[PDB]
Amino acid sequence: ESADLRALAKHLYDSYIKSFPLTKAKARAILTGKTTDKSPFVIYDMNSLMMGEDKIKFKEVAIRIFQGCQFRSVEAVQEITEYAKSIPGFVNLDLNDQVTLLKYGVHEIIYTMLASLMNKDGVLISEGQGFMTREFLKSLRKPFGDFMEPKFEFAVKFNALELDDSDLAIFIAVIILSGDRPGLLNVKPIEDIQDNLLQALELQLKLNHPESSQLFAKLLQKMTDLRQIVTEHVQLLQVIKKTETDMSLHPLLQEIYKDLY
Amino acid sequence: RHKILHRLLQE
Ligand SMILES: CCCCCCCCCCCCCC(=O)O
Repeated sequence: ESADLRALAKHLYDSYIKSFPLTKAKARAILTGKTTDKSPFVIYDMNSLMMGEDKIKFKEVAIRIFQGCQFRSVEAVQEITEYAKSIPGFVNLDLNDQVTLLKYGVHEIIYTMLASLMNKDGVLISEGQGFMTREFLKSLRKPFGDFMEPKFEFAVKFNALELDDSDLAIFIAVIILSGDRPGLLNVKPIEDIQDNLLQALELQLKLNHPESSQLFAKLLQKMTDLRQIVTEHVQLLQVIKKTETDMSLHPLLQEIYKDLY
Repeated sequence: RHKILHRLLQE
């Protein structure tokens, strides 16, 4: 019934808060000014990047930025993995199915959650203490110029739905429990869990945004946009793996990308 | 295969 679904929402929200250092709540405070904290160091060009090394943590520039984005994704994957293990029934699944779900879902969540840190002008980094501008990321030499821009385009549309952390906690869980990922061994228990999460998400969107009608339906349409940006992103990384040599992909990300789209 | 992913899960 309704009560059980609310309890699911709340367990997931608590778990999200534990797993993810920087929430959409703080990110937005930081971005609108409303936090009393020291503003993030703005990185709008090659020099500001240089001066801002003291505020962030590890050859040419495009490559260095990409490898920084790389370090952070590994930590995202780790955080997302801990979050998944808190989704009731996830750890009882066939371990190979847990791996498949993460493998295909982690990037979809990375983009979803990256939108929390983004506006039309740029993205917060190093847990809110840098802000790297969109123009600066575009201005990178190709193929690194094209890397973040589809994430900004998506974020701009996604952020219009005005979801909060409590909504997002359930949405991310729904994404993880996708019964149609390639190579799953036992679909039914995954779909049983996702059916519950989807009900929990719908109730949540009615309660938390009663003025917003069909936010639930708008949100499901975006799960498909996410797969695109993930596919588009795998291909650009395919290009980068080939056309560049002075840079190794992190092992965890190798595990994730090989035999993926 | 997926040794790290496996490791992160089994933790
Ligand atoms: C992979 C796309 C380009 C690099 C973006 C790295 C984004 C890292 C922050 C994204 C939000 C992570 C979600 C989380 O905190 O688990």
